[PDB]
Amino acid sequence: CSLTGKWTNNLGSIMTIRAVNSRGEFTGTYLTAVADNPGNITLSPLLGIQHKRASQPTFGFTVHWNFSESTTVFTGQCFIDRNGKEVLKTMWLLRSSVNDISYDWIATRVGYNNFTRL
Amino acid sequence: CSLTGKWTNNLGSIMTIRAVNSRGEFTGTYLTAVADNPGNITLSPLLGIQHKRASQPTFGFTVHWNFSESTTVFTGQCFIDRNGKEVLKTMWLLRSSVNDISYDWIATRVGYNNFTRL
Amino acid sequence: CSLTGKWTNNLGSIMTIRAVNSRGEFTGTYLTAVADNPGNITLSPLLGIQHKRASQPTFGFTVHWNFSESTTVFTGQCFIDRNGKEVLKTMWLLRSSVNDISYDWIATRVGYNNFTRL
Amino acid sequence: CSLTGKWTNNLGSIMTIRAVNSRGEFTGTYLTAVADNPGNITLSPLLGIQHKRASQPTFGFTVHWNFSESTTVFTGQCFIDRNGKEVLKTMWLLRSSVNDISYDWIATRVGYNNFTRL
Ligand SMILES: O=C(CCCC[C@@H]1SC[C@@H]2NC(=O)N[C@@H]21)Nc1ccc([N+](=O)[O-])cc1
Ligand SMILES: O=C(CCCC[C@@H]1SC[C@@H]2NC(=O)N[C@@H]21)Nc1ccc([N+](=O)[O-])cc1
Ligand SMILES: O=C(CCCC[C@@H]1SC[C@@H]2NC(=O)N[C@@H]21)Nc1ccc([N+](=O)[O-])cc1
Ligand SMILES: O=C(CCCC[C@@H]1SC[C@@H]2NC(=O)N[C@@H]21)Nc1ccc([N+](=O)[O-])cc1
Repeated sequence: CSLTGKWTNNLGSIMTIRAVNSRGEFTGTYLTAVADNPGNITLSPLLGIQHKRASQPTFGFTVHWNFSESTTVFTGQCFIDRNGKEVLKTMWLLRSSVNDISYDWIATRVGYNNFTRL
Repeated sequence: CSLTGKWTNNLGSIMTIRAVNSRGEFTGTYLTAVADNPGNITLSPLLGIQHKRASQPTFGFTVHWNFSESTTVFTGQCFIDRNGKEVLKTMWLLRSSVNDISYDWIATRVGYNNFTRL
Repeated sequence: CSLTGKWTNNLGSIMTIRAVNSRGEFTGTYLTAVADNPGNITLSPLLGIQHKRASQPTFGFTVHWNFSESTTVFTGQCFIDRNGKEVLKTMWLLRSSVNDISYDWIATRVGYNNFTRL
Repeated sequence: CSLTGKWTNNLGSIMTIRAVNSRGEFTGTYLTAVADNPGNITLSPLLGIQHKRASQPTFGFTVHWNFSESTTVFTGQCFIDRNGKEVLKTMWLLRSSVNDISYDWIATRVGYNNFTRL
């Protein structure tokens, strides 16, 4: 349950995460399989923090989409089953860019993602 | 709309964001006014990314609570009003640590926060 | 804290709730101040249930928009302050209609609303 | 994609929904497989509205838990695949009862559920 490594989710997206430092911080790269405009998809950086001591840590990360003005955050927990298989159970918020504060109500989508190791 | 500086929210929490780098990455600290167990609250680190080009950027950040096994992620947009006042409109997910995957359904809280500058 | 009566929220929307029955069921109407296409807004029906015994009951309701294929659900709690003023604190999910299951990930928005009496 | 009938979800919960009327309104009964205190689980009524014309309608419903002061709302869309199999793709908010308005921030959980016909 070090987030380091390569993962895929139920939508077919993949992400790679680099070494987790002593503070639990990590960087990585996210390839979404889906977007509002999938023709525009490019690789997008992520940055987050996990807990370090827990065997099944909670964590969060931000994805700065490099092809959109939007941002997504993911949070979840890494679980290990009887056979040692890891799953990241996550929920996310996807924030759209709107023109002014009077449109704020329409700007936040929610969903889930389950990730397993590639 | 650089997130650098000190901010307070509607619950009375305060966060301090350091320099935003050329990628839009930032670190800082978060002092929550509230918690499951407020007697345990300690200053906690945050790490996130904002968009750089946009005058009213979207952003995300993760708070690793230093007194809990939980994690929060925030995402939102920084708006500049006609008088130049900045407001962060955010939504958040708070992930609790549970014992095993059968409890995953109970583990994610959602809410909002509006921040203005200190 | 009977939801019967007229209420307004922070976005300026108004809803009117009819008699709450002995099960806590209620119907009413909802006039949203905002929409994807505000030129199309029409008064829309709502249907929900509140708890009956509690002085500060939790509740939920569904709004079937009469001008959209979307649906919103609201859930929250009615609080009575020390002066007897009632506030509904709510969160909502707004479900859009998409063409097929491959688009399901894009279809759910989240937000808040605070209501007070008219 | 009439919600009428018997359904189960990914957590093992079941629900039965009665006839949907001409306004799209329906009642039913929900048996959750999980709860904060599963020893207390009893059958709980639901009340909601679906859209009528759409082949793959959106909908919402409220579950008034009969063993808790909490309430859940579900919203989603009913999809039909090439072989005629129905799936309800839903997101939910679970509202807890808290003592006063200053605890409101902790009171709303979010998640998903996928339902198929029994
Ligand atoms: O499309 C985008 C950017 C890419 C988002 C991919 C999401 S992240 C949650 C989910 N999990 C995945 O692995 N991938 C999806 N942004 C966007 C979408 C819609 C709108 N809009 O205005 O409707 C604006 C920006
Ligand atoms: O209490 C905690 C850790 C601190 C969370 C503070 C939240 S972050 C969203 C909101 N905005 C703020 O400025 N402050 C609040 N975690 C926690 C809470 C509940 C449970 N639980 O099991 O119920 C477990 C851990
Ligand atoms: O616009 C709509 C229908 C009206 C929704 C009003 C929302 S209910 C939550 C909030 N509280 C209020 O009082 N009013 C707002 N639906 C819609 C919106 C966006 C999209 N979309 O595709 O982006 C599709 C349908
Ligand atoms: O436990 C409860 C009542 C039952 C909730 C069942 C949920 S509905 C979303 C999900 N889908 C299912 O089919 N079943 C689950 N309420 C509750 C839970 C936690 C707390 N709390 O304070 O932590 C208070 C009330």
